Amino acid sequence: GTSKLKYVLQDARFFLIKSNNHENVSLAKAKGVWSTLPVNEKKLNLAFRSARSVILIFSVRESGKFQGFARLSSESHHGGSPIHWVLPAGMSAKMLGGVFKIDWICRRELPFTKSAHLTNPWNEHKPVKIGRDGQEIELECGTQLCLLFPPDESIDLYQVIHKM
Ligand SMILES: CNc1nc(Cl)nc2c1ncn2Cc1ccccc1NS(C)(=O)=O
Repeated sequence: GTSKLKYVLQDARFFLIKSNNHENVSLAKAKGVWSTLPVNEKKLNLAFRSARSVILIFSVRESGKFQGFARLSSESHHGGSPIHWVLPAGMSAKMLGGVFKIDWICRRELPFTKSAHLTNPWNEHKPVKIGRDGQEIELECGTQLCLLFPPDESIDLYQVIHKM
């Protein structure tokens, strides 16, 4: 059902994550990690201490879709395994250094056409699909967005709930 998901989302914070390519989102789904640019890395570290759950909602640039959502399980960390991200032009590995661990809540896609009725107060009430990497999504809009995704019956939210 949707009851455990609603519990995880209670009083959560939500952030839009934008990726230039599918390869990096596939790697994030396989390994449970994400890296972002230093400005957003600072914002996410602050949010992680401030909320029971910090939810990252992923969208690959030019895909017209969200590719799923995940909960931060840690602040960013350095020096571990260099993740083999595909880097866009003008992007170095030292800029994507700093690895967050994430627990996927939904690995299913949602087309932007399905979220056209949701606007984000923190981005001038533009449709929630609009935003830069790291754009915060207000609680009510983020909750409704996450509830639009198809259920991912391959995920048991029991272990996620314990980490709260
Ligand atoms: C593994 N982490 C990432 N991997 C990829 Cl391939 N792209 C990312 C990632 N993190 C943020 N981006 C988007 C981006 C790339 C370059 C310059 C600015 C921006 N941010 S923007 C204009 O809002 O889209």
